[PDB]
Amino acid sequence: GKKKVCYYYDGDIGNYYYGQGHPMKPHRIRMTHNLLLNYGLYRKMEIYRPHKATAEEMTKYHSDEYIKFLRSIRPDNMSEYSKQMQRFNVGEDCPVFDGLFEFCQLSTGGSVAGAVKLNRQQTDMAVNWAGGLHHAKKSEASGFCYVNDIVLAILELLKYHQRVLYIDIDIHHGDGVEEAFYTTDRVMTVSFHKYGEYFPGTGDLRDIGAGKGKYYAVNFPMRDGIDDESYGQIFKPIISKVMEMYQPSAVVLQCGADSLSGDRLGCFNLTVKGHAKCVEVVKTFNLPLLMLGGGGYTIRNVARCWTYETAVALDCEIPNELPYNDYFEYFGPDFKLHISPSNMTNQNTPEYMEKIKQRLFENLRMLP
Ligand SMILES: CCN1CCC2(CC1)C[C@@H]2C(=O)N[C@@H](CCCCCC(O)(O)CC)c1ncc(-c2cc3ccccc3nc2OC)[nH]1
Ligand SMILES: [Ca+2]
Ligand SMILES: [Ca+2]
Ligand SMILES: [Zn+2]
Repeated sequence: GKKKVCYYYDGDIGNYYYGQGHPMKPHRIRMTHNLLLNYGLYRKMEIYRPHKATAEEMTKYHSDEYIKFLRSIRPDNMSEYSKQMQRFNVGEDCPVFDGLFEFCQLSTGGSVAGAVKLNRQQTDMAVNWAGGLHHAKKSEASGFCYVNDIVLAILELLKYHQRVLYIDIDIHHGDGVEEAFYTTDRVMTVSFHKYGEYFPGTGDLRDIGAGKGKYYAVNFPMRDGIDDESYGQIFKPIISKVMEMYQPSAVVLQCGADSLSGDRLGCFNLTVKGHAKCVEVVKTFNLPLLMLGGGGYTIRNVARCWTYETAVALDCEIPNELPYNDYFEYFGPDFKLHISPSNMTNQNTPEYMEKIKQRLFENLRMLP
């Protein structure tokens, strides 16, 4: 039936700025919030302001030296940290910006707070659109990500859950999360992503885990132009098989919106309905679920996507006509919620999709 949804948001999140020209725009989190408020979706959710996660909470995964660096570095003292910036991959993709550490604290605080709420059985779903920063590593920033809020939230869920399933629908491979749990069977990581001449370069079909983690990492490599029809016919069968074999007791779903048609950095062709069908499929299993953000670089479409996915979490139907809102002009020329796919060629032939699905099913047969 209908579930209790807790949503985490800090009104300051939209003010963090990665710098002129940088595609990562935290303002998209504020556009999402404002749109979902104007649709009246606040009447049905418990809205919480995340605490600022401490350096200590972050060191449950990250190294002490890396977190000390993130808490110390600022644009005014950068010149004194040239050595550490190289060591921790702070540069063009992961710049130093005013309030960087506070941004990490809010992104992380929402994911960890959501995981605690799920552990206490005080909610069915917890949503943190400011989270999902899946590339961050133990001692290195990567791909616009500094602190891996996902890994920290999963470690929190592991306090009460024997098996946690992580699903990632961002266009980029979820490498930081896969690496963190690569040698354990207590987390199964499943990533659907563009593979081939594309960041971060990992996530081959043949990367299946190591040691006790062998068969607990699943990668579905895709080519440009995947559409709703194609994605939908592999997502539900793969997730249904993973559910059957792995029997997780909690799920974390990274909802990166850069897999939508028209994304500034992505090359896929999903609509908001096609992307949200993944949330519908996962929600159907009736397991404690943490829904997180991630990529998404055409910000009007990110706000549409995450607003519609919050309505899906709530089992609330919302009209296609957008309500007036603080960013109404960003949604022209149509002012509608749903988007149309482009005419781009889908390079993922139906035979390729079936063949990769079959190779993943062979690996899933290897689970106990
Ligand atoms: C130009 C910097 N250069 C660095 C070296 C490089 C090439 C790009 C090898 C690495 C790379 O390909 N990085 C990826 C990370 C992608 C991370 C996705 C994150 C998520 O999964 O969605 C989770 C949240 C990359 N692609 C696009 C950019 C990019 C960075 C910029 C920074 C400042 C200004 C403009 C910029 N414009 C950009 O695009 C137009 N970066
Ligand atoms: Ca992915
Ligand atoms: Ca694993
Ligand atoms: Zn991405």
